[PDB]
Amino acid sequence: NYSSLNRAQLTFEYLHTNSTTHEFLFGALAELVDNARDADATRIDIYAERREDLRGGFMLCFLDDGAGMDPSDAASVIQFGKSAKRTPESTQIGQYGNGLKSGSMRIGKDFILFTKKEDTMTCLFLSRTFHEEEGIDEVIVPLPTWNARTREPVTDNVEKFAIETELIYKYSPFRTEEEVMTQFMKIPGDSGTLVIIFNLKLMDNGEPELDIISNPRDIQMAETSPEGTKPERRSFRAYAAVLYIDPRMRIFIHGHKVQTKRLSCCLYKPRMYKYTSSRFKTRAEQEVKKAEHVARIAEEKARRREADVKKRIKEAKQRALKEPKELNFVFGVNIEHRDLDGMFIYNCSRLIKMYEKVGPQLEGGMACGGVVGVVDVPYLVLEPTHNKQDFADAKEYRHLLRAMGEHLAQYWKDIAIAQRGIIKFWDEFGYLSANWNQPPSSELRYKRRRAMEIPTTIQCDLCLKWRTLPFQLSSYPDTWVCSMNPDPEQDRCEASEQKQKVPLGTFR
Amino acid sequence: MAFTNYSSLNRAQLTFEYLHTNSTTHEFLFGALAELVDNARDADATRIDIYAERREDLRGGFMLCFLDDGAGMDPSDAASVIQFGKSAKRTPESTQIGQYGNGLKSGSMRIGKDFILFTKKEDTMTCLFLSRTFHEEEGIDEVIVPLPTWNARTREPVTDNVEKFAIETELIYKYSPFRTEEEVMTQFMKIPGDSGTLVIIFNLKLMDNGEPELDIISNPRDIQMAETSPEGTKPERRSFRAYAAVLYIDPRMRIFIHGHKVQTKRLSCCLYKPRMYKYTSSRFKTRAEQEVKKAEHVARIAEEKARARREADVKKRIKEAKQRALKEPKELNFVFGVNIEHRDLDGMFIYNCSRLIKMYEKVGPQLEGGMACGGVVGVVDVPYLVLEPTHNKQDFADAKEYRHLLRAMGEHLAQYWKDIAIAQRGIIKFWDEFGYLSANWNQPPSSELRYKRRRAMEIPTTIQCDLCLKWRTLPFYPDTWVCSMNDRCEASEQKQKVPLGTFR
Ligand SMILES: Nc1ncnc2c1ncn2[C@@H]1O[C@H](COP(=O)(O)OP(=O)(O)NP(=O)(O)O)[C@@H](O)[C@H]1O
Ligand SMILES: Nc1ncnc2c1ncn2[C@@H]1O[C@H](COP(=O)(O)OP(=O)(O)NP(=O)(O)O)[C@@H](O)[C@H]1O
Ligand SMILES: [Mg+2]
Ligand SMILES: [Mg+2]
Ligand SMILES: [Zn+2]
Ligand SMILES: [Zn+2]
Repeated sequence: NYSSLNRAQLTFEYLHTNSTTHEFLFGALAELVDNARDADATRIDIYAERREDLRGGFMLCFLDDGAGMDPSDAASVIQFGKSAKRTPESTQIGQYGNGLKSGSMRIGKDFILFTKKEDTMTCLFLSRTFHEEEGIDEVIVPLPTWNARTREPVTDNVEKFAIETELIYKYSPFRTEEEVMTQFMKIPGDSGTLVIIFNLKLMDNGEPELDIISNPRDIQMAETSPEGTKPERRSFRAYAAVLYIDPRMRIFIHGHKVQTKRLSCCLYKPRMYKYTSSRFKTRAEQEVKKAEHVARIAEEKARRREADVKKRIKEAKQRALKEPKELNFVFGVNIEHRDLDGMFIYNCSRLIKMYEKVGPQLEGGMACGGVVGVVDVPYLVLEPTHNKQDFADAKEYRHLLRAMGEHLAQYWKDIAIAQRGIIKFWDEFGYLSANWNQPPSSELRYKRRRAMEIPTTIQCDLCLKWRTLPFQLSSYPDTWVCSMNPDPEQDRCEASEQKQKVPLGTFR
Repeated sequence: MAFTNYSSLNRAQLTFEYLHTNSTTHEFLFGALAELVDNARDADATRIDIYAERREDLRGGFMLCFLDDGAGMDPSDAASVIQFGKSAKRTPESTQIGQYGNGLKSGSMRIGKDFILFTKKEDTMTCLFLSRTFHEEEGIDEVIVPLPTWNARTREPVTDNVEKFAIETELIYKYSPFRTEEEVMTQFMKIPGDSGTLVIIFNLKLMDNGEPELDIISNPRDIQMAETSPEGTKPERRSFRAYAAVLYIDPRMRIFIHGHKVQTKRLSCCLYKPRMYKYTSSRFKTRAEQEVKKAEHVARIAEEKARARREADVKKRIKEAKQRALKEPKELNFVFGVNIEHRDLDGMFIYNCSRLIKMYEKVGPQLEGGMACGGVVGVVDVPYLVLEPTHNKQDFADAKEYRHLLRAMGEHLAQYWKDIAIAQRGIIKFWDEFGYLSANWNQPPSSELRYKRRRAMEIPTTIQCDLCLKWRTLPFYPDTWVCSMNDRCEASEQKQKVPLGTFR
């Protein structure tokens, strides 16, 4: 019985240390968005309340209507590392167990979660302010659990509950049970979570680190974005537009839906190369081996159903001797924006590396001058880093970049636009100037010419199904729905999903 | 703290799975090893031998060790090694490179599955076996860590709870690479003096094929990356020898990799005509004033609560030193100098508190395609006020001000390039006379005799001692060298005066 031996413990100072992993504040917000997606939410409203007695001047909130949490799972939010998302496929982007505790502490000094599922209402006040102003070097976290209907306390230790509520009212932005209950009433259904991040991080001058008073329908970097600055890295709107490859959720920033785009959909002539990534053909067999000797580890762990779960994964990995034997590289020229190009790397639909030049693009010149690329890497070929902006395997990451470079060269010599004349190709679609970053011309005819090539896609708002309209609106674009769809067949909401056919090219 | 008995409220806890999550921060294995090297430097050690054993029954085939003769640790301080976040290295002038409290626990788990510390200070012998293997083979989830504390003279147990001691020794003998007590004591004898650490990292990570991630059977005097040498790869990012050569800006310690001293170099002086530019970063005095506004203020906050007192006096001591930090920090020092021996190895070599954090960072005209500033190198020692390091200590966690500094360095690099007047009189002719006579910019220098001498005349040659660790400037053998070879060990320290160029 290892009951007396020393145990590794956390401390107050570790929270800032954990926060330092995020050198990209949009990256920090992406963790809280990922948690919402993993909760199966269909709305992640990011409205920013305005409380001027808190550092920064405003509060950043995060509503949702996923599954929420219950007492045990909520308590397991302060159980650093513990993540039950380790399971077959099941996108569930979180695997490590510190994305909330690393994103909420890079944004503001404190953070107060509100959640409610089934018949429970749970608050998870974690505030560094408490620790600073009362000397606690551990990480103490109140956790009251009111009941959904009667809104009466539900816990065993009444003095614990009283103390918990006392801190929650004397430190949090809300100073009484009435206000806290009002916050709970902002989750209308019987499932959701309202993560709030009060006192914020101040830039040196004094203004907050997130700007909401320049473009009110947007969250932009408080630093004056100096030229350059590929549009995702200066606006949370643009970043969240391509923060997923398979968007089945709606992101209303400041009560305004983000025009989600699926990159690969909106491109000039796409060509989907099914590379086995040669290595990954081996690490399809070693993935079969990995899932074999990790299902064997699962058998060793089980020696029940978890091994059976991983055995069917192993059989599914022996099906990945077919299915994840090849990653899918989707090359397509981007006529509307030419300099916004480079590999758009996705690990399980969680865009990790962006605008990365691989192959001839590294060498200066029009060679692959505009080609975009996308690949969805599962959680077997590569894994992410702690910040989930880099991959923690340099060798095989560079292997994939080299592979993508060769296939990008093949795509370039397949489209043959250089043979027909790269200058003519880029001139006929509008770019008629010197600088390579010069934005397009408008001149009606050119807008139309660009428009014919790219097809139109628009997500619904009752079934969250994409469609293939010849026109466009929405549902900061204006509303539209499936019933209003001008189309003979794709008219109803019960109609089957449609996917674009992807023409294919072959390597070698 | 209790006050109203905060004893029932839930507390954030760690778990077994978090160790891998923490390990993931390091995407650079040399970066992982740098944490264990930094701990030794903070311990005032004058030797950080990285000899690798040959235990072949462990995964990987060998064990990676780290001996040193710094200050070691004691029972309490060693126990505070598993107190994630706790770090008493945040002190005025901060000669310690650690502030977070996470280098060992994040580097030892990127290298190998487990890690066993041995240490001995004053009259103590403390082992800190922390092995993921134990957790895996017994289902333990909260990270349990044995910690025996033998006495360093009698070699007898010194602890209260004998059952705890027996259990601790049992796991230490049943899981660690060495069984019994005699072997453990032999490991303790490897630390000869009365201060040191012998951090050991057994079972390793096994790159996919089966060979370990670290290569030690290609160049036995080097720990190379177990992977090919692609044509474009800066030497620091392939060889720990080259990485450790320029890991510090103020090397006052000897790094014997595989029982072989690393010829430590200071990039600040091994260059063609150097120029130190005294930029105030415009911001920096404003920033420096700003933290001096805060640092003094936040010093009152900790002092105000202690004003119950050791902290308050130290915060006051910090505050006067931070009042003096209204005088000392006003200008960083940008040291530009061309690198004739290797020109493709160029770019800003950023240092934060004498640790290297960013490597070969092209800024300014170098970002523009062309020979403009084609070879110029740069260095700056950023204090712990202007910028801070990231989780992995390879990026700075302030993008706005990091890019501000890079822009500033770009302008000053342009100024230096126009000041050396090398492009003014035939940059082709400059690189011609100093050896480069081929097509590619990356093509290595000429090797004919006269050109080697020509390169040699410009750059002076420095050499560290081996008794006082005092650098010398032998005017105008290589593995062992002392002061009386030039002119003596008691002689005053010598520093190269740096020519100064002014901005604007
Ligand atoms: N909006 C939410 N709805 C439901 N459960 C949630 C929500 N946010 C967080 N959780 C739970 O809290 C846990 C902790 O979240 P987080 O700190 O993001 O770690 P993770 O998501 O488990 N893994 P990672 O994202 O890799 O750190 C999650 O795994 C969920 O179990
Ligand atoms: N070789 C050593 N000699 C003496 N003390 C050591 C040594 N290695 C580690 N320690 C102690 O263990 C603590 C934890 O080390 P580490 O996990 O590296 O965090 P840190 O060194 O405190 N700060 P950081 O360098 O930012 O990680 C140190 O701060 C020292 O107190
Ligand atoms: Mg998560
Ligand atoms: Mg450290
Ligand atoms: Zn619909
Ligand atoms: Zn000497």
